[PDB]
Amino acid sequence: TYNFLKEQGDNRIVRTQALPATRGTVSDRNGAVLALSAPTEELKRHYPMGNLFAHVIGFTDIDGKGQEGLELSLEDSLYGEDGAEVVLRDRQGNIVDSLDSPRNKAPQNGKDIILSLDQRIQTLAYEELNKAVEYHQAKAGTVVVLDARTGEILALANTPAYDPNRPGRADSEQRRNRAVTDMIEPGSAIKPFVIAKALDAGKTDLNERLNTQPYKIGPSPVRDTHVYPSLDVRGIMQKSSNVGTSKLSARFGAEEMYDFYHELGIGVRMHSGFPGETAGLLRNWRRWRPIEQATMSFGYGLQLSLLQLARAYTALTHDGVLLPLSFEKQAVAPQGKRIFKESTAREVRNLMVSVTEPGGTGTAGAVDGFDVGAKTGTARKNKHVGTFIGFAPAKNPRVIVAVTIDEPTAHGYYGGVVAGSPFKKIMGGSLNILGISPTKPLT
Repeated sequence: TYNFLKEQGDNRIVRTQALPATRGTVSDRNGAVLALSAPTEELKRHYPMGNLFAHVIGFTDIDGKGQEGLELSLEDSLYGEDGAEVVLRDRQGNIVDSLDSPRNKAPQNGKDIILSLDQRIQTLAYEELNKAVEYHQAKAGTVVVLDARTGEILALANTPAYDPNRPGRADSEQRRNRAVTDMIEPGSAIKPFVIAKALDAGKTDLNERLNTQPYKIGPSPVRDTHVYPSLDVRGIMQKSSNVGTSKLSARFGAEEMYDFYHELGIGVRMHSGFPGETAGLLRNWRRWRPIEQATMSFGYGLQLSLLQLARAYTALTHDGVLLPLSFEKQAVAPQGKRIFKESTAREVRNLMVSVTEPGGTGTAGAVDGFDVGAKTGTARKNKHVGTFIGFAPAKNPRVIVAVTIDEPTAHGYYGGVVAGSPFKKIMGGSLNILGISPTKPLT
């Protein structure tokens, strides 16, 4: 009797055998392989580049289902469809016959994805980030680099990280994708937008001189670090004047300001495609006092993730049009949402260059051969969080770099010193990597 016609016994056992799909591969924008599957001694996931892209890509569970990062969120297109076949086997595991069955199915492999991220920029961001964190004895740190013209993410790293090839020994603090999951107070980093809105609506202009003496809203004082009797809009930007900023904001009602912050993306989920997105914090305007509106104008009382912060800056770099962010490689810039006039964005960019020049509050982030528009700040959580964010070449921007250092312990606290050195190295490096020439003679 032919073996397939027989009753089963100890040595002929009907068995449905899985034919596993192979999971899609993840590559960087130039083709470098970041994630792939190999047959195991079932498939196994390999991350050839180790902890470099840990938080972005995330990892997979023992059954090859996405568990964190883009492995989780792209799980549907990445997994494929396992196949199967019915076989007779012997008690030693040898396939003895292949049986006809409507259950015999070929596997469908997963879709490959090409990220927008650039291994060279990721490496530079990764290196400079850890140098800063280790030097300042900080708790943690985050970097985001964007294409100022397309919204494509070029790099995104956080420290501490973990090896995604060995995710089972990774701490909760290690696994957290801070750029995406963590709310911060922007502090001075919001001021450019307040100024731009005032300019865009015509509530101020480039000639107006504001009285910027410290004042009080009821009992609560509003003051700068130094007394400046009067500043124009350029000086308000340059000196990072709380007084000037809150006065310009106070020329708008609470609802108008709220709708503005909201349309920049504050208080809602980005829906970027990453899992674990924070919604941030924007309190309903109906609950606002004048003091709260004013403190928001200099970046307290409202919160967003560093990735939200960096995205807001696309309104400034992409000629007043706010872009959605991309983790996948784009052929062209996506349609955005117009927020400012092109005319307004150009002048505000011009103003921000003054922050990084001798008279400004963030000279630590100046880059040889380039005009850099930037803001810098430090918010309390004592324990602090230093931020530095900016773009270059300021007239025709190409890159946005955002950096936060969390609880620096040694060699300062201020974000300009602390988050300013890595910002400068990462920005300079990135401009070099992208082959952008200097616009002014090098020192």
